[PDB]
Amino acid sequence: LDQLRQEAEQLKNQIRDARKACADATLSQITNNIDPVGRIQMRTRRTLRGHLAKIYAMHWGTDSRLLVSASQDGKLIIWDSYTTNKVHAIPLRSSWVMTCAYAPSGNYVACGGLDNICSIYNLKTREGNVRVSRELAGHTGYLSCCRFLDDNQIVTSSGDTTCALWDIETGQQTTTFTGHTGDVMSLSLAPDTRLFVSGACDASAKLWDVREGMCRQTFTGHESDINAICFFPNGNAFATGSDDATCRLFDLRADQELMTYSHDNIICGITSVSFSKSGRLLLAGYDDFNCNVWDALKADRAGVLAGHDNRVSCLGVTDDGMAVATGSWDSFLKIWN
Amino acid sequence: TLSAEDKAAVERSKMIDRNLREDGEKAAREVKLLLLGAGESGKSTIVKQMTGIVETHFTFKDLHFKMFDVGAQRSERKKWIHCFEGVTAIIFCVALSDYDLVNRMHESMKLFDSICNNKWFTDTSIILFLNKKDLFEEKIKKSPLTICYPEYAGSNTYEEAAAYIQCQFEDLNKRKDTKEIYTHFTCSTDTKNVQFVFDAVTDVIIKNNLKDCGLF
Amino acid sequence: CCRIEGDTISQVMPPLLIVAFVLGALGNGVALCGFCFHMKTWKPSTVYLFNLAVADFLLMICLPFRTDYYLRRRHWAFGDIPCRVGLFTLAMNRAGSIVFLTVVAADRYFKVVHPHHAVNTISTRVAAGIVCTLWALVILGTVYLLLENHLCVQETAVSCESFIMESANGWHDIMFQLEFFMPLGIILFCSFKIVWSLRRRQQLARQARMKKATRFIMVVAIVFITCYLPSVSARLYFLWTVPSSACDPSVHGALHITLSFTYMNSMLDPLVYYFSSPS
Amino acid sequence: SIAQARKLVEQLKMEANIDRIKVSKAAADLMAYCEAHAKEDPLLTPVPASENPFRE
Amino acid sequence: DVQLVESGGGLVQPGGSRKLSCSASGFAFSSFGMHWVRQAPEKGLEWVAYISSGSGTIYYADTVKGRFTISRDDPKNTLFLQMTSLRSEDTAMYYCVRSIYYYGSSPFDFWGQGTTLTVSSSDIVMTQATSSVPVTPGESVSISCRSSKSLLHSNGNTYLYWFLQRPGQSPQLLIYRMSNLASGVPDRFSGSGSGTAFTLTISRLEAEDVGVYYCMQHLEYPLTFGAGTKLEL
Repeated sequence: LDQLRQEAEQLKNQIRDARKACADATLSQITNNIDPVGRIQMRTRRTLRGHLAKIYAMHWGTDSRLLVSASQDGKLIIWDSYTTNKVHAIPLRSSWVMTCAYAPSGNYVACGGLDNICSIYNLKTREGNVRVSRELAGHTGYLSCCRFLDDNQIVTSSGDTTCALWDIETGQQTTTFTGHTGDVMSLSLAPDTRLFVSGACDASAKLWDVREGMCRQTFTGHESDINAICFFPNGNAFATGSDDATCRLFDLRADQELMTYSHDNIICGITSVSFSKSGRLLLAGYDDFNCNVWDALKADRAGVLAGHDNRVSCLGVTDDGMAVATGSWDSFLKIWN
Repeated sequence: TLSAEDKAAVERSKMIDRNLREDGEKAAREVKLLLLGAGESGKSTIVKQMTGIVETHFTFKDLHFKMFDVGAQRSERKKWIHCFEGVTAIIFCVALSDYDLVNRMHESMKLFDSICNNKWFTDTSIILFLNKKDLFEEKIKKSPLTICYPEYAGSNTYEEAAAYIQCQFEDLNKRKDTKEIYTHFTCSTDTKNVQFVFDAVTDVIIKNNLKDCGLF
Repeated sequence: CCRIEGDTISQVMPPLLIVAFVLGALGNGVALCGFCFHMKTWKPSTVYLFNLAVADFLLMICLPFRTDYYLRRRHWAFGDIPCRVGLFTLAMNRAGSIVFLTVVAADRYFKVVHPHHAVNTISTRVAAGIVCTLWALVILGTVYLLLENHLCVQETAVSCESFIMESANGWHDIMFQLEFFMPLGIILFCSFKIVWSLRRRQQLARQARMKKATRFIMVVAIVFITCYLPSVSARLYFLWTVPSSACDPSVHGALHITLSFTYMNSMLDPLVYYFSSPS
Repeated sequence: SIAQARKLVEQLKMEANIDRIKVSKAAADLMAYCEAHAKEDPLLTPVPASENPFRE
Repeated sequence: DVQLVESGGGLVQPGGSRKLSCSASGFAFSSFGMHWVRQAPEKGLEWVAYISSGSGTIYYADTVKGRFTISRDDPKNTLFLQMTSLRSEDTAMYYCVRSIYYYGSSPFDFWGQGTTLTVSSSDIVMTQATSSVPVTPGESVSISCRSSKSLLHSNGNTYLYWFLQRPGQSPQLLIYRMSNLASGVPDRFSGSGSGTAFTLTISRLEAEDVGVYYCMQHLEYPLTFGAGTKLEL
């Protein structure tokens, strides 16, 4: 009621005043001395031409050689990027898929979509074929992004404003986080696999804590739903790409927005965001049929990766950084370098 | 310049590619109908003849149909609506008799205007199903439509009311050339509903076929 | 064997041949570039249009040499092994452009009048196989004038023109007849069926896109008939006048120009087929 | 009910009582880390094709 | 679980046409590459034939090329081997090796039980040096295998395998591609080496490890097995 919203409001603008006071200068002023990275040239080293429909997501294996891509035709394909081979072809139960994952050990891959079920597939089996190991249910909304903490714990973000941390062995949620007021559409874990962040549809990104479950910090400043989020390799920062043709990088410790990556020519939204090995280059896959590599410290476009026929809906960078993969709404993948 | 294991792996990849191509060709013959509605419009009545998205499979006249009912996917519709871009047709069901109050014709109009005038479904022909004919007939026999339609100048008989509903809902659209909207009164207890759906699917299939040949 | 071919042929035909050469070469090269570099995911009828363009470009590849043939006072100037090659590739132009035209018309009929039939659902590989079959068939049919030396020279003005230009055998006359006629019936039947089926779909016929499509369907048959009729009519006149036919300084000189349209069809076809498609 | 407001303000002022640092020093730390690790980044500085796995 | 049972053995006169059949159950037989390995009684192993998945590739050993026929029956999960014009040297016990080829896969992971047959009266040469090395439990032993051609392919992986045959039954895979450990084997075994030099080290040996050891190549067909190093005590 009135008094409750009253102290909520006074605490909120006290928080914003504290954030403003703790700010003295943006990093553009201090880092203007450093040189720009210069032009970046990208050549399509390989092309992967197996799918038949739209491509929604893919993940890079820890070996930085195998990647698994999910497409609307209900087929999970595990590629060998070095030779463009097809290690496996997994026929999904429900052809509607909106996310994919690859376990760090390489044993399991995860798939999920409009069925609100995050199924787990087992790769290395004595029988020689790929079969489901555990089908997780309990979500009242569509799955958005599921990621593997390790071989036994998987954290998934759904569309019912809830992010959940599952448990493969038992099969039920060990902890459920719920602070958002809109659909949660993307997920990303810190390099230490202790903290993770989620991008909701209410222009707010929250930082969670997997140990007990509670929102450590709330980050806002966008003007539309956030479609993808990704951690800085340092683990003390992250970048968000919303639907208003902007990409912003936040600081976990400072608890404040830092940079805005926007240009007049681009008006389409952002579908995926990922960094490089050193984090110098911020890659974002727009809907204008191409990506755009952004200099993460000078907020200047360092090049364009334009080779696709439809909207780019996914992106990924290997652990060693030797290659970057994109998958657009045409049934293609490209391994740039 | 490939070792034995590399050649065997390439052979396995080619076999997988052949299987994928065969399955994709088989699935290309499928017809995908997206089913929508107001919830209590009577989609159960439509789906009778044959925790998330429910897929219904049925075959008529040597043709396989794959109808999807979004149903309990109560979330931001615009975020997952694009997954259905490229469906053969869209079935919209609205209850004629549900004009009493809590008015629902206005909610159905809002849903229809939001769905038809969507950037994704620009060319996908929308089929409109009007059901509960007897209940609506009894209701108009009792009370007129001025409760829902203050700007009504017509007869207090079911045929003119149904015609008004049909022309209004057809006028709800904007792109009258790039999109085709069908209509049918589906309260008859026969197979006419599936025949009408088949005819609409045949028309749209001919339309897609005319694109590949370049005759457009 | 009459050697004087006549007059006012060189001052007339080579201009049309040159104009057709330029127009064709440009349009057919455009079409091929558009097919190969754009509009990916090869599907049925894409193979057929691409292959019709391929045959038409095969005709263009040898058209000029032929022109000069009479361009220089109608006098030939090469060794026959190539004359043989030139007349072979001309006879491959014919009865291979017609074969592909008939195939395209039948494909449209099957894809508009029987949409549910599995024939329209065939894969690209099978269609390519059918294409190769037809190609081999026409090549086999046309090899006969390749494996021969047909020059009734009898003059300084060495002759190469081999339209039989006199009485013919089965392999020579009758085929030319069957080739011009049977495809005409196939195309007319398929076009009429397509127009009727699309017209009796009143719901779909109110967008004027069907009107444009049926107009193109009609104009394809119209241009085919108006482009191929004169040559066959002139050949029939020559055949039914042989007992009373001299060199005919009129019929000779008229049939060549009428056939010139048989070549100009190649130039004009891509501007119809590709440009019709919005892609 | 009214418990939603209680939960909201509870989470909000649990989040409020945390340490803040200078933004300039955080930016300096970020740029220092990026400069330090720039050498091991094959994407930023192109690698010769001799040992590049995607040289084909 | 995974099972491989073969039958068709016995006694036959030379010049016969006996057929050998192997039946499998417990795995997706349609996506596996089949092999055949024979063993003369007081000898080592040697390849016989191989048919890939889908029956698309069929090879043979030069000793029996043209006289032996390989065939698989996917719907019935059965593997057939047709023999013609048997010679007196063909007296050996035959196995039904399985293998599946993809990136990171481990071929020759399982070996069939084996059936015996008796008849009345450019390749890479592998040398295993010693043939019998007495060992004692609690020690660390090393087994050396040598090859003629370089086994390090251009891809960076050296194609060579190891095999242990305990006295009495079929052998089992130990190490594939000279460094990776087979599934289910104890951590005790470990292998390394270089081109044309290969050593398998068994630290802290105990019982259950007695038997013969076989080193095998896979770089080009035909495959050739080593002479064998035999352990006891």
